[PDB]
Amino acid sequence: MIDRYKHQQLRIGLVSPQQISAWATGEVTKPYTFHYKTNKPEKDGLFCERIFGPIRIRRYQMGYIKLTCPVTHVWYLKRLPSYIANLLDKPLKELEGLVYCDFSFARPITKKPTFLRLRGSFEYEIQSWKYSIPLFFTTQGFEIFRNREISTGAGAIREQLADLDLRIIIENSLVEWKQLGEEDRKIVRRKDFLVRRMELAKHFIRTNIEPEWMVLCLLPVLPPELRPDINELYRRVIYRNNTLTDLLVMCQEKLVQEAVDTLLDNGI
Amino acid sequence: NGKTTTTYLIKSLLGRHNIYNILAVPGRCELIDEEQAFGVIVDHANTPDGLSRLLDSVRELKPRRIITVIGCAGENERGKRPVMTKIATEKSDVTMLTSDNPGNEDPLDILDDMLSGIGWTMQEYLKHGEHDYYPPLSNGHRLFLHDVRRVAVRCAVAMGEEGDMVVVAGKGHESYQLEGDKKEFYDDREECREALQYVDELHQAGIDTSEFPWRLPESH
Amino acid sequence: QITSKVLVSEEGMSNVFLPGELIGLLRAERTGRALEEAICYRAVLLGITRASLNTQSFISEASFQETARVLAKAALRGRIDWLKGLKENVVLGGVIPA
Amino acid sequence: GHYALVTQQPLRGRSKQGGQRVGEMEVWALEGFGVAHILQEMLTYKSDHIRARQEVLGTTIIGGTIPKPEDAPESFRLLVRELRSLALELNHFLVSEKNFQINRKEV
Amino acid sequence: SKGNAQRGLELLAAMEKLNYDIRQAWLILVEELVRTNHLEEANKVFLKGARGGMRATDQLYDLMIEEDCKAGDHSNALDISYEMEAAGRFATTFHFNCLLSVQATCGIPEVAYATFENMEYGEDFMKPDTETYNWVIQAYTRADSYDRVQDVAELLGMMVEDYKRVQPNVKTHALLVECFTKYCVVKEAIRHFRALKNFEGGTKVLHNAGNFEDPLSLYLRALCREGRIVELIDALDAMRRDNQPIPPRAMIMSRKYRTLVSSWIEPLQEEAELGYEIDYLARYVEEGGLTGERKRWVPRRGKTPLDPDAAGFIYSNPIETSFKQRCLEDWKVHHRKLLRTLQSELKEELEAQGLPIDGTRNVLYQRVQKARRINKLHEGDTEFWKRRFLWFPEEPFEAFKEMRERKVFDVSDMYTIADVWGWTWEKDFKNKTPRRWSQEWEVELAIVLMAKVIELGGVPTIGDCAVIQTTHSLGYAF
RNA sequence: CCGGCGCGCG
Repeated sequence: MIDRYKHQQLRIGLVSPQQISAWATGEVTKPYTFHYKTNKPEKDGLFCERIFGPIRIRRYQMGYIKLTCPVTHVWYLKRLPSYIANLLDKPLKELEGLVYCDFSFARPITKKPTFLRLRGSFEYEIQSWKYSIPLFFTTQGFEIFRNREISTGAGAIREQLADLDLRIIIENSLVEWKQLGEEDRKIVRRKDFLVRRMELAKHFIRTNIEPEWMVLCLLPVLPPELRPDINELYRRVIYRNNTLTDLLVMCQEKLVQEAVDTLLDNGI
Repeated sequence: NGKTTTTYLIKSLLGRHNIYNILAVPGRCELIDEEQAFGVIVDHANTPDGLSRLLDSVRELKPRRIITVIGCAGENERGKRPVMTKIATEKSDVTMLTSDNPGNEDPLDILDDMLSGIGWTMQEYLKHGEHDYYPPLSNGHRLFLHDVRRVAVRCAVAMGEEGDMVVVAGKGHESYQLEGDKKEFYDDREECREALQYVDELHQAGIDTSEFPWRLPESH
Repeated sequence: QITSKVLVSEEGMSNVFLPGELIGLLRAERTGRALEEAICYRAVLLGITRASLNTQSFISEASFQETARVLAKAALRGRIDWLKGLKENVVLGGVIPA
Repeated sequence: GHYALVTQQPLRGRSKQGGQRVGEMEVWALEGFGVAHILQEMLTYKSDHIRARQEVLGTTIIGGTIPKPEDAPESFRLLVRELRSLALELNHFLVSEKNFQINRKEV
Repeated sequence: SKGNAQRGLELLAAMEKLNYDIRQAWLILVEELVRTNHLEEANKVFLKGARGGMRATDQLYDLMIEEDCKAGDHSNALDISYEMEAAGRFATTFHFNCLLSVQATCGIPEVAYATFENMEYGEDFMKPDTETYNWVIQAYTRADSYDRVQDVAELLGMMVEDYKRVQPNVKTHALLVECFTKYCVVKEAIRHFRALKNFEGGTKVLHNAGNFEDPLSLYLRALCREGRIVELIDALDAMRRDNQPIPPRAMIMSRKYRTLVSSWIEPLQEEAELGYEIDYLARYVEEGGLTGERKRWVPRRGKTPLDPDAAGFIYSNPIETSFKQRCLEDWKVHHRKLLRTLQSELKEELEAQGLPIDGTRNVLYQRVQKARRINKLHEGDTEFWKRRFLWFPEEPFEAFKEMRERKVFDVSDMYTIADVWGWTWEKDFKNKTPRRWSQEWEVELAIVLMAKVIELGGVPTIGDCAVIQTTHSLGYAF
């Protein structure tokens, strides 16, 4: 007897901004849901007929929200243990402060040259960096090279994730694990963190997932017929994102991130 | 040789090469003076022979230390990229590195082609940058590098010292920048003027800008 | 199902297994006879809840408990479910393989 | 009759002329019996398969044999969109046992 | 004979209309169509006949399956096998191996594993043989994505447990060496390469004619990177006896223009003196800097290796380890094993630096304040363990006797891959005190390796010899 | 044709 072979599979995976655009292509730009008088779908709104379809396709057609600033995914930062913190190898407190407080990260990227001795996450603002360096380096060129030595928020996280060398991560983790072994509570927990980090970095190499997708550049929008509460949270994202692009300031950047976190996962 | 220099003087200088021009200037060793303890000149030499000639000419003017800024274009002159950086390293103490006109070609690859003449690459240089330490050359010289000419020449101007000298080359009297396909407007003389204008505050603000990385006061 | 897994010991470093990894008992013994690459393991007793969260299907775990935790961990590594179980095909509305 | 707007499943309640729920405990009993085709009836084209609900209404009136749905019910498509809203993509693939060609099911 | 399948079908229909038995004519037509090389029409006619209730001979079934699988047509072969099993002839290991020959190249190991599971837990005539294990292993080691080292290891264990009925061949060891090389399990690759050496061809099979990235070159590179120079020399002898020239991938040239000849001595990733300045202009010109074909060593965003040497491995090549370091590591691991079986005040600041002068008074203070400016074993011996082996009681030996009496475990279950596959040489590479590294040993090994690489067709560079009369024999000059 | 609160039946 030859078995009647059936090879069927389904796979989840972290999505890319390009695939989000391919889903939408179709961007929701206005927070208006419906007309107060005519009870018609507002154009470019959460229920736009052009974006989603005539009033079957409205159950499946997706949209997206073009966020001015990248926002981290709450599942991959705030859930314990943090995946972003483990892959970046930093304590959760400093990452949360970088995302939620007025903290700036020194040396966020490596694959481009720098010229400063700024390391770590300096909580206080650098006095020289406020006036001295920008006033000597003017504005246009300074902003051109600005996002290479000091940055803040989820943009710094995305920059750190994008330029990560996973193989170097695996090798450093393995050598540190060997050093720890060749030498008793967190002498083991540090080892367990190291084992968890190489297994996390190994999975990225063999898959098509990118660790920078853990910070969102676009926000997919649920089809309208599935949300005839969720609508209110979608307006807030547009409410605070459209405010942010009008400015272009740090406080509004945090407000957009909190709107996405509440929409994605509250009570966390 | 010196046709531009001769015509301007006839219609109306540093080194012994310009002395014969007087006996018989925009983009030809245009001195940039802002009451500093050094000098800044601009030359159009984008060729190894002319660059070598001028770099030899600087030595005869008795400079205490030699600092040079060099670059190369993209999609062209691919067969002689490392020679300028080789001669600059063998003729100058601390040499800044950048591009001349990257064009469509990515400037990072050309800047890698710079270090090929010394036994380095962008990978090794950037690993040096991560460890915030740059061991000197074989002949005791120093090497620093930056992708964009802007901050590179700003730091070079900030590194003008007493009896010292800084060369920025590759552009000359041309006042355009070639990135991708758009010819951006960029003047080396005016940018050097601006850098010389406001050099004081960067050094007096507690920042030891003497070398990469700068020893910031609160960064240790 | 309670007594079908072993725990890779904290000192077992290899490219086949990592320390703390939960592997099947039969697989562990088979690799023991074939490799001598520090295949160190100890028998572990799993409860009916912990065992149900270490299955070969992420749909079965997501529909059992901690849906957000299961889906977040799985979606990071592109996990593939081959729908060999009864509950997986119930979710899809297809015919169960029984 | 009438179905829910989102889940597209039959309504709940006698006053609303709704249907009876086949809970997970009822699904276990059917799996214990091995009646895999009774279970699929009450999972796809008696609950939420919009396309297959309409054809069952037509075939039974003419008595011309009911075929297998082969597509996904609206409850699974509803879950896929929700997972898309969390930046997660869930794709269903069929691998042919003949020529090993991967077929992406519409979901 | 002419390939006129439709004419043959019309003649068969005419035969049927004339109340004739068309089975013999159908068989003759199918066989003729196969012989004349019309496999498509032969398959169509055979499938028409089989679906019509007609039964073919065993020879015709086997011919159809084998030809279809040789042509890469898995669909027709699977259909014909299903029809043959419907007609009353069950599939054996031959038909299953024919089917597996095509599934192993589909890029999805699960198809081949489903077929293997069908074979393994079936009847006696469907049981897997060496070819089946080879097909499934090849399917798993050449997967498109995800790791499969665990699957291959478990499959190898299952094959080992089937020793009384199955034994390996050259392809088994070649596939295992390739798998354990791509995943950087180097010691297992060395074991299986030792097993593979005894087969003629051997490393030639592992070479795979350069296809599949040329795993033989990967084996040589993995041996070189970890400083397993004795094993590298043994591999070189293996290819020399097999008349296998060292491929260019194995002879890849390092960052500092070095190769496997000089990469494990105390100058690591550095050049030698060479007696003169290095011609960097020549290096730039010869590397393709004239036509834009150079390889720029700048890091880039993406999960791809910048180093061309890492191409082929699953998670990049093994890290560079000198032969001096590898010998010291082997000395330490042996002695860690030996210890295991046995049990069964300002001057203090000077130690943090190089102690420059100092000693009398105030020199220590000035230096401490100015220092801030810079800121017997029996492994593998199954017989010994079998001898030692001879409510479950808490006493370990009483417990062992209990599992012997309750048939939980017995000495008949104590065997490894070594003692069931006839690996008699394995006991000569274990339970031995490792040789201490020495400069004389390293230089003699370097000379031997250089000679063996030269005689194999691989030319070492001038920088390789500079690290070390043979230097000038290659055409060089200091 | 949406959710909360209260009261019930097996």
